[PDB]
Amino acid sequence: HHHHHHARATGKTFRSGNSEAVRLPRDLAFGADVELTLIRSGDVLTIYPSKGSIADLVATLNQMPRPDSVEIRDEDLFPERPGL
Amino acid sequence: HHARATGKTFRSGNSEAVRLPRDLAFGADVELTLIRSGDVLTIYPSKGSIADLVATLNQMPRPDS
Amino acid sequence: HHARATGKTFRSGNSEAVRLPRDLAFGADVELTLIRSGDVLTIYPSKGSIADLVATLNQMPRPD
Amino acid sequence: HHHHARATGKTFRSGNSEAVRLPRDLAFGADVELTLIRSGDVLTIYPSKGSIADLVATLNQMPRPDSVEIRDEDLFPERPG
Amino acid sequence: AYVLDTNVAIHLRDGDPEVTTRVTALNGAILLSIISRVELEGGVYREAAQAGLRRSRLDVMLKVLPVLDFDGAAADEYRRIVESAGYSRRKVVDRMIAAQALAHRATFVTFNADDFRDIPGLSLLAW
Amino acid sequence: AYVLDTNVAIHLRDGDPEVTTRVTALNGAILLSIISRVELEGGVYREAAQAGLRRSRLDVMLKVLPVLDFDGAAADEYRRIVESAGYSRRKVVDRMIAAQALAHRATFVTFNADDFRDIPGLSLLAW
Amino acid sequence: AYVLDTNVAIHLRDGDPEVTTRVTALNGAILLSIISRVELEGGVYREAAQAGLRRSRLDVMLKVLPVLDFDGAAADEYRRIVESAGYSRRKVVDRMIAAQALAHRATFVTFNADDFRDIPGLSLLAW
Amino acid sequence: AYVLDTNVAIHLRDGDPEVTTRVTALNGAILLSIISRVELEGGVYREAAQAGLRRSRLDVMLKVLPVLDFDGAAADEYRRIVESAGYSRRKVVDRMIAAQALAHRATFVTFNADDFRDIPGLSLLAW
DNA sequence: CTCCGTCAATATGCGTATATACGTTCC
DNA sequence: GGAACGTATATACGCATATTGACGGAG
Repeated sequence: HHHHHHARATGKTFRSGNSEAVRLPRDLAFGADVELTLIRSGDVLTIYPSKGSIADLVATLNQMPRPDSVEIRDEDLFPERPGL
Repeated sequence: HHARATGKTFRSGNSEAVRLPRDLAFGADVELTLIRSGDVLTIYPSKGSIADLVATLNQMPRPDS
Repeated sequence: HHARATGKTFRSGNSEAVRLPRDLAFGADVELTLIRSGDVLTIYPSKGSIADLVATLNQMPRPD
Repeated sequence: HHHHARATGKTFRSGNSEAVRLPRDLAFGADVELTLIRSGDVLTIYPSKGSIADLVATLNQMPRPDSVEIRDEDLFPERPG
Repeated sequence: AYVLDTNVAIHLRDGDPEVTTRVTALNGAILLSIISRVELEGGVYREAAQAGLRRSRLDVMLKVLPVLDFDGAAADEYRRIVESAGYSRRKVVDRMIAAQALAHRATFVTFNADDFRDIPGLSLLAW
Repeated sequence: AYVLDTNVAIHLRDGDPEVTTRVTALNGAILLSIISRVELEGGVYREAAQAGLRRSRLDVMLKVLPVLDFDGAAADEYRRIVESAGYSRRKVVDRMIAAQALAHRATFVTFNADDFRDIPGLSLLAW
Repeated sequence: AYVLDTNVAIHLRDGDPEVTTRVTALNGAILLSIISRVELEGGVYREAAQAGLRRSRLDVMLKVLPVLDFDGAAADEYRRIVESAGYSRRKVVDRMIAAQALAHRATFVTFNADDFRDIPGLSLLAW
Repeated sequence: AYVLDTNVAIHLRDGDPEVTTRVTALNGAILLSIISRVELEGGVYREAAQAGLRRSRLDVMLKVLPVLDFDGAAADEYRRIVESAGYSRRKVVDRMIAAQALAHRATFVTFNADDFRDIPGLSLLAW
């Protein structure tokens, strides 16, 4: 996907049905059926593919610090109740 | 205009397009710049170029330090 | 069928009603029991009385 | 009002949504924000409660820390220029 | 709305006269945690003998007592309990059950109220 | 779809490398039992010097891995388990978890497969 | 509308009776500055004990009090502050919060109002 | 995109050729954090001389560069920095800015990269 | 006679599908 | 012619969210 890492376009929005929309030329487009995350802060709208895969999770995990050890799971969680 | 959303690309006849929810939308008569780096798309209302910004800063004195 | 939602009361023709979003909706032909205790409404498909449960239990044998 | 009340009914359609009708002795009143939570068989509905009520709910029901933090000051650094 | 402890429910399926009268006196919905149902479900097969009679008694209890599922909302309540009161391995199960009562704004009915007085916001009814 | 055992999920949260290498290799959905969420949430705060780091490592997981609510199907499956294997107070938590893998017809991923060999019909992946 | 000084919000988070009792008398909207939220998030983890509380207490506050984003209007208000009272490095945080109070036409609630007497047009409530 | 550290922004406002020549050669979006704008706004009045010159030059910069407002998503990232790296009074401000780069998946551009190597997932450009 | 529970209809906001065709510019 | 592709109007469905009018029983 995409010959170049960077690509730029200008233009205005257009209405599609009842929402607003931006067209993406080919060298700006994500794929087909690609789930997006959008965030708007002041002047800037950022749009990028959502990461929901285990590859993504694991990659997010591995870039964080590790706790010093791994937890010994507690067992025997259930108490005796008087009566069956 | 400080909100997040999820969405999906769709086909709007021969060109791709992305919907912008109400709280994320820009006007209808504002010109935007759209820059893709990698697979991150960055949109904002169009202003001067960076080169013209430096050109303007250059016609004024620089602070003494 | 495990979700939360927020909503407002509204008027539907001389009686108050509350919408049930699709994830929280019941059937269309489902009899519901509604019990208010303070401001906490509890709604569930109708089940049958507490006495009939106690009645039914004492008419069965207990174990031990 | 009475503290307890009970009714039976089925659901109806009120637009494009499901709804349930509250009789007089179950209704919350007009323009009251609600929290709805469903967990299998049971839908519980109750008023959202977000004034303060914060101070009550649960803040004073919850343990408090030993001491109150001393706010750290001087966060903005000297930057050259 | 009321949520019965597992122990209170065990007395109700045992037709215990002391509990059964106090249950019928209660005005309000009478709810049952699915954690409690799992405990009840195991007690049916604790002994070889009169299972099926224990099963017959539990079935009529399920036909009358609506069951709260254990879902994300209740697991949020559980996390909030561990944050205020600290983690307690022995009280995990009972804290799951109370978490549901919290999630549905229901008074928790128990023979053992002292074990729950560290759960902020829990309405208790000690028997 | 896979359901991760709680120990597998604790190891993922705590960054054990053997678990993280193998998890990525799995196709299709990876899910957690909500019983596992409860166990995972209590561990967060057990050791105060690591709370923050575990709070955020677990939070990252729950943003990606769907958590299965514990419903009547899982409860029916739990009853099916005890009926076949016998009641065991010790094994309730693990059988509840397994009961959800069953209810969703998911494969159950665990190192401790010998603990789940008495559960009839479970699809197991022994690590 | 009311915007709380960060110290008020720290004392609210940490259960100070002098501030919890005084806040309940406040009519109208009680608001937090996003900046105040940052200071509160940082505090949650400074003592590792107490971290689980504080985390829990701050969360409950953030479920109820709207947090105000710091935007172009707030920055214009800070510019106006600094033009009228001069620059001051150690007052930048407090002046960002007041700027948002100014921008939203809210009364600033503080028990250090002498720190804020140099901000023009700021409606103050001095505890 | 690129978020400029305040120091880079300061050199840009001041037209430091080694910085203006590098900024022109980036081919992605160049973004200024509203925090940096608050620092620059106070810097207009740091000294008495050349305040109007610093005012003027900051104006033509803010007329061209889009500004990231500091909002809930950024505070969310800030909290996660604190959770993974530990609290630090000294690094709060730089971390709010870096938090905005995380939120918009922007590369952070700095003379001080070593100071930001404890922020997970931050991508850096060291000048 | 009026409450007020049960029928109803119907509208709008808005995200989300989908279509058709009138363009250029470059084989 | 005709791909390819940027541009411009449609007509729709889902679903929360409004609001309003009529029939009929029980206080």
